[PDB]
Amino acid sequence: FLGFLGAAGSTMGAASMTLTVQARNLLLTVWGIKQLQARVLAVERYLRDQQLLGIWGCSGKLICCTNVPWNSSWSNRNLSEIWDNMTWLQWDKEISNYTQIIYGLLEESQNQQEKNEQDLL
Amino acid sequence: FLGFLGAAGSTMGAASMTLTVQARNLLLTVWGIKQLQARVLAVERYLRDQQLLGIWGCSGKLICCTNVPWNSSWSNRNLSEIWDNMTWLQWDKEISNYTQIIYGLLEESQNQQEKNEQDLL
Amino acid sequence: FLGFLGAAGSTMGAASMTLTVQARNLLLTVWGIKQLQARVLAVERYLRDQQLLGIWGCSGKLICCTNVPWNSSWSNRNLSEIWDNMTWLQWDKEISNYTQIIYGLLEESQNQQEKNEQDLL
Amino acid sequence: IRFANSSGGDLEVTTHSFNCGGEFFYCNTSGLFNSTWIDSITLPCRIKQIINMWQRIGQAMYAPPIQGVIRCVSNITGLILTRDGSTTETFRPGGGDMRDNWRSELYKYKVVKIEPLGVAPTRCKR
Amino acid sequence: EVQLVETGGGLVQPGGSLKLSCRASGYTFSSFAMSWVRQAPGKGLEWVSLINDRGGLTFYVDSVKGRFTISRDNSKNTLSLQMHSLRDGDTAVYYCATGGMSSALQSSKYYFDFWGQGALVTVS
Amino acid sequence: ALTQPPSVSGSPGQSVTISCTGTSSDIGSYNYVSWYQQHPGKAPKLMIYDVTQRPSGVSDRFSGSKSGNTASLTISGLQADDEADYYCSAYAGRQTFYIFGGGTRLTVL
Amino acid sequence: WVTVYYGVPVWKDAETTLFCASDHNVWATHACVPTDPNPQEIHLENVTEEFNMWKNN
Amino acid sequence: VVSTQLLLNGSLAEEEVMIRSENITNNAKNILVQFNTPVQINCTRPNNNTRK
Ligand SMILES: *[C@@H]1O[C@H](CO)[C@@H](O[C@@H]2O[C@H](CO)[C@@H](O[C@@H]3O[C@H](CO)[C@@H](O)[C@H](O[C@H]4O[C@H](CO)[C@@H](O)[C@H](O)[C@@H]4O)[C@@H]3O)[C@H](O)[C@H]2NC(C)=O)[C@H](O)[C@H]1NC(C)=O
Ligand SMILES: *[C@@H]1O[C@H](CO)[C@@H](O[C@@H]2O[C@H](CO)[C@@H](O)[C@H](O)[C@H]2NC(C)=O)[C@H](O)[C@H]1NC(C)=O
Ligand SMILES: *[C@@H]1O[C@H](CO)[C@@H](O[C@@H]2O[C@H](CO)[C@@H](O)[C@H](O)[C@H]2NC(C)=O)[C@H](O)[C@H]1NC(C)=O
Ligand SMILES: *[C@@H]1O[C@H](CO)[C@@H](O)[C@H](O)[C@H]1NC(C)=O
Ligand SMILES: *[C@@H]1O[C@H](CO)[C@@H](O)[C@H](O)[C@H]1NC(C)=O
Ligand SMILES: *[C@@H]1O[C@H](CO)[C@@H](O)[C@H](O)[C@H]1NC(C)=O
Ligand SMILES: *[C@@H]1O[C@H](CO)[C@@H](O)[C@H](O)[C@H]1NC(C)=O
Ligand SMILES: *[C@@H]1O[C@H](CO)[C@@H](O)[C@H](O)[C@H]1NC(C)=O
Ligand SMILES: *[C@@H]1O[C@H](CO)[C@@H](O)[C@H](O)[C@H]1NC(C)=O
Ligand SMILES: *[C@@H]1O[C@H](CO)[C@@H](O)[C@H](O)[C@H]1NC(C)=O
Ligand SMILES: *[C@@H]1O[C@H](CO)[C@@H](O)[C@H](O)[C@H]1NC(C)=O
Ligand SMILES: *[C@@H]1O[C@H](CO)[C@@H](O)[C@H](O)[C@H]1NC(C)=O
Ligand SMILES: *[C@@H]1O[C@H](CO)[C@@H](O)[C@H](O)[C@H]1NC(C)=O
Ligand SMILES: *[C@@H]1O[C@H](CO)[C@@H](O)[C@H](O)[C@H]1NC(C)=O
Ligand SMILES: *[C@@H]1O[C@H](CO)[C@@H](O)[C@H](O)[C@H]1NC(C)=O
Ligand SMILES: *[C@@H]1O[C@H](CO)[C@@H](O)[C@H](O)[C@H]1NC(C)=O
Ligand SMILES: *[C@@H]1O[C@H](CO)[C@@H](O)[C@H](O)[C@H]1NC(C)=O
Ligand SMILES: *[C@@H]1O[C@H](CO)[C@@H](O)[C@H](O)[C@H]1NC(C)=O
Ligand SMILES: *[C@@H]1O[C@H](CO)[C@@H](O)[C@H](O)[C@H]1NC(C)=O
Ligand SMILES: *[C@@H]1O[C@H](CO)[C@@H](O)[C@H](O)[C@H]1NC(C)=O
Ligand SMILES: *[C@@H]1O[C@H](CO)[C@@H](O)[C@H](O)[C@H]1NC(C)=O
Ligand SMILES: *[C@@H]1O[C@H](CO)[C@@H](O)[C@H](O)[C@H]1NC(C)=O
Ligand SMILES: *[C@@H]1O[C@H](CO)[C@@H](O)[C@H](O)[C@H]1NC(C)=O
Ligand SMILES: *[C@@H]1O[C@H](CO)[C@@H](O)[C@H](O)[C@H]1NC(C)=O
Repeated sequence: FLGFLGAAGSTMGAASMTLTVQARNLLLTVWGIKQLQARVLAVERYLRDQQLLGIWGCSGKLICCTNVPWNSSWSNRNLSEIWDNMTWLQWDKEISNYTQIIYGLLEESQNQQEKNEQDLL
Repeated sequence: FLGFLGAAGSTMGAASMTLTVQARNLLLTVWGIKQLQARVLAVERYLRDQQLLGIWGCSGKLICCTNVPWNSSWSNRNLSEIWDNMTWLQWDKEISNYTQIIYGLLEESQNQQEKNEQDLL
Repeated sequence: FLGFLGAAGSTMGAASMTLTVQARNLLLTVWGIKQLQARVLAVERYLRDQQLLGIWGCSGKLICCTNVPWNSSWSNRNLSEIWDNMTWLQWDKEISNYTQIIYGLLEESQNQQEKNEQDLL
Repeated sequence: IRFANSSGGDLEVTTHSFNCGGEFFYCNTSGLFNSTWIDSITLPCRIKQIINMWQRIGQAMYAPPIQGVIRCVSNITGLILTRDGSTTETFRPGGGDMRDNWRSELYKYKVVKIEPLGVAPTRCKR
Repeated sequence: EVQLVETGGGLVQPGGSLKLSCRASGYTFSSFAMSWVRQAPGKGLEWVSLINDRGGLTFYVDSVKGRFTISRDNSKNTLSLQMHSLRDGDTAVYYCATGGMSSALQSSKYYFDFWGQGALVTVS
Repeated sequence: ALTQPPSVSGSPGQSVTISCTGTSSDIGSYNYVSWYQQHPGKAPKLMIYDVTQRPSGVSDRFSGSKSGNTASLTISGLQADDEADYYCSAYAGRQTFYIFGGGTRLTVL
Repeated sequence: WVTVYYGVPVWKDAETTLFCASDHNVWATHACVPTDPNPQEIHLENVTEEFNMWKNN
Repeated sequence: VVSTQLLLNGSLAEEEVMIRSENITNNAKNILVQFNTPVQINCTRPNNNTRK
């Protein structure tokens, strides 16, 4: 099919089947330095995302189902519109202002789950 | 609450609730090189710890319960003192000389568990 | 016992007990640049392998049992020869031409499994 | 406790050197360190254009002259003293090793390495 | 000296519901796991439910598993137990007790250290 | 659950023994067998916990042990104040957390 | 019994490279990291630490 | 700030003048004295120099 970002204009539920396509594309002394800075940055950006998924309990997954409830105040829409009509770019704009809240909640539910699982052992 | 290392003087069981606070803080050509060396080092140090947790079977976790028994010879104390009286800094000094032994044992119990789990499939 | 690559001439089933031995060994401005390029490369190579294991659903493991069937066309041998007679170097040469096929199949079975596990929740 | 002026050494040590307004001054501090125990005090100063920085030999610089009149106002925040010496002690201005001018600001800071892994007994089993 | 004081109604019809509660004092409430134990009018003791010190984990005896809810609020030093459906067979004195489990980083208990006096609940 | 329904008795100053019989995948394998003392009309008091240990405030007249799949509570210098029902309980693993035996009435003669 | 923790608030003395930051200079010109206008400082309760200004790298 | 003998434009001690030394009894060591108040010093080159 299409490669990197070929799914960009597809709906959210049509996309998200191509997650491996994008994931794999994230990987004279002055020129050497500029090239290294570009490469170090690519690595640090990659690792920040992996660290964050680890914190949320989603390590090793591309699709991670969590236990945080969705707030209707973040986006008051039914799954049918979000997944069958909207694209990911549109969605990202729609909930941009709630991203930090959501991330904070994901971190917190994982801390509680992780401790509960210790108490059960 | 307090941020990075704010829990340093707290007891071990009061601390260890802030593990995400510290985990997130681990992330002219001559100046460029010095800065890159500092950044490459931060990445390599981070990855060595992640590799080691992976080897021990603790990948993706901040709290990992293992199957290695505690030796009374490493520290002959009851959980009440270790977790409610001591700080992490004091503890680290107390068992510094056994760290390599413990790490070796963790590696070994994981190799055995990992093989047993293959035989069960 | 023997350290890094000491198992290289051992049979495949005699080896593969030493996986942690090899895994741990993967970790004037011009000299600084050459050294950094060597170090950045070691990191990028390491991460490409870790990303790939993540894609296949083998994150955090040294031995990962998957659900892809073995094709007799890749190597028509019985486990007794592969594991008790052959070395890993010989094996790698024997199936070199099928490596990309196998990798593609592993990626695909993981995508299907990962989605099925979402539908079950 | 007595104060005395500097001991012999080269100009960069025996005087109070500073760079202000773009020019390098070498001031005579004997009027400040001349007392037993404990208007204004005027210290004469010399000026140089050829400067040998730090304690290096081989790299000299020429300070361009600065047009116009130079006036500088600054805060003395501390001293570097050396003890000359059991019934009396004499203190003299010293220094010349620039590291001591930073040691005086960085004294409050320490750099530590974070070591995030650790183990402890808990009552649980995998 | 510590206290556990059970409160709540003592009489319901079968098919209804009842909320019991237990106020604690004299100790750090949040440091202990807590349970409810029944004393049938003519029998002995029966364990019914257990809640973790932080309220995260709840355990029930199978006989009430789909009917009773155990909850904890560490800011008010209270437990609560919400009974539903109710059968004549659930008549008992319900005791509030401190203990039952553990907190992982502390020595285990697996026993009950402090007891309240018990609320009497009758299902008619 | 656990068993010991009959009464137990003796005169002041005589020792008495209260048994508590369970099974292997219960009282046998888990060394968490507490004992409780209940005077009628009152909530029960903890007398013994784990196996042999007693809470502060409990006299040394109360001690105990276990063997095989049976536990026991021993009362030494029996007092009139010991006339209470005694119960044994045990941690019975996960899923089934606790079980109790019926109580035994201790009669002082 | 061994439980592994990661993110433990423990540190050791160390010597590393620090970088310069700042809000036609001889020193810090553009070759300097812009500063955080609201830098953080965290008081550490109950921490005693040994300092030695004469051995400070 | 680069200077000798007198330290200029540094920080001040919070309460009292402090004396710090590697070894206060070693005459071969320097003594650093930090004031808790600044002393104002006014320096000048009172000459209208021209430049060419
Ligand atoms: C201790 O701290 C004080 C406080 O900052 C410091 O004094 C300052 O020194 C600078 C430089 O000597 C002074 O700035 C000059 O002010 C005059 C006033 O008209 C200007 O004409 C000067 O401009 C020239 O230099 C500029 C440099 O970039 C050029 O861009 C410009 O075109 C001119 O060439 C210059 O601005 C400053 O005013 C004083 N501050 C006070 C309050 O007097 C003092 O030097 C410090 N002590 C030491 C030893 O460093
Ligand atoms: C620093 O200033 C003092 C004060 O003027 C100078 O001291 C004079 O030195 C000559 C040298 O023999 C003496 O005869 C004078 O009596 C000194 N004056 C006083 C008041 O004692 C001093 O020499 C200057 N230092 C330098 C290096 O020039
Ligand atoms: C000498 O020290 C004084 C005292 O700290 C400095 O004056 C202060 O400068 C700050 C700068 O924001 C002001 O907020 C204070 O109100 C000032 N204090 C007084 C009493 O005015 C003074 O600037 C320093 N001199 C030099 C040259 O740095
Ligand atoms: C573009 O929009 C049309 C509108 O119906 C849709 O059918 C088509 O599939 C969209 N393109 C992609 C890649 O989905
Ligand atoms: C939803 O957001 C509102 C504020 O926007 C908040 O009060 C509410 O508790 C949130 N609900 C959930 C389920 O988090
Ligand atoms: C809800 O779903 C219906 C179709 O089932 C759709 O027409 C409607 O626009 C949706 N509402 C929103 C705003 O998601
Ligand atoms: C949503 O998908 C349905 C599918 O038929 C389509 O008819 C509708 O116009 C779409 N709405 C938007 C806003 O794209
Ligand atoms: C996010 O902030 C911008 C700021 O202008 C605002 O326009 C936008 O509507 C906000 N989005 C939401 C979903 O509130
Ligand atoms: C510092 O020690 C005191 C001693 O009781 C303790 O109460 C306090 O909580 C400790 N500080 C922290 C951060 O725990
Ligand atoms: C404890 O350490 C001793 C030596 O220090 C060793 O002989 C013993 O086997 C160890 N016990 C366990 C449980 O590993
Ligand atoms: C054991 O725990 C008791 C309190 O339960 C404590 O007083 C004692 O010091 C502890 N022993 C050690 C050395 O941990
Ligand atoms: C341990 O914690 C208890 C809690 O009250 C305290 O009383 C005791 O002094 C502490 N011991 C140490 C060594 O800090
Ligand atoms: C660790 O080694 C040092 C070396 O001096 C020794 O002093 C210390 O007591 C040792 N620690 C333990 C726990 O044995
Ligand atoms: C080398 O081959 C011989 C042949 O039998 C075998 O016995 C020996 O174990 C092999 N070496 C290793 C390291 O396995
Ligand atoms: C095995 O490979 C052949 C072609 O080499 C292919 O047609 C067949 O479907 C493969 N079998 C499996 C189980 O993948
Ligand atoms: C199959 O196994 C037998 C021994 O069980 C062995 O002799 C034979 O060579 C094997 N065939 C192949 C090609 O793996
Ligand atoms: C395979 O292993 C058996 C074990 O005895 C040995 O006899 C045989 O010669 C080996 N074959 C090869 C090709 O190494
Ligand atoms: C792989 O390709 C090379 C190319 O020369 C060929 O010789 C070799 O036999 C191939 N291997 C297999 C297993 O087909
Ligand atoms: C120090 O003061 C004495 C006073 O006689 C003077 O001779 C000497 O040259 C002065 N030294 C300096 C460096 O000013
Ligand atoms: C030092 O003090 C004496 C005391 O009268 C004075 O005469 C002499 O001129 C002073 N020296 C300097 C350099 O001011
Ligand atoms: C500084 O304080 C320490 C505290 O132990 C003391 O030992 C040291 O001698 C003091 N420094 C001086 C110069 O006296
Ligand atoms: C400090 O200086 C005195 C001077 O004799 C010397 O004896 C002493 O050992 C020095 N202190 C240290 C710690 O070296
Ligand atoms: C220093 O004091 C003298 C006294 O006559 C005065 O003339 C001179 O201008 C002053 N210098 C400065 C820098 O103010
Ligand atoms: C220095 O000479 C310039 C020439 O224009 C004049 O403007 C300035 O005022 C003079 N400065 C003094 C202090 O005389």
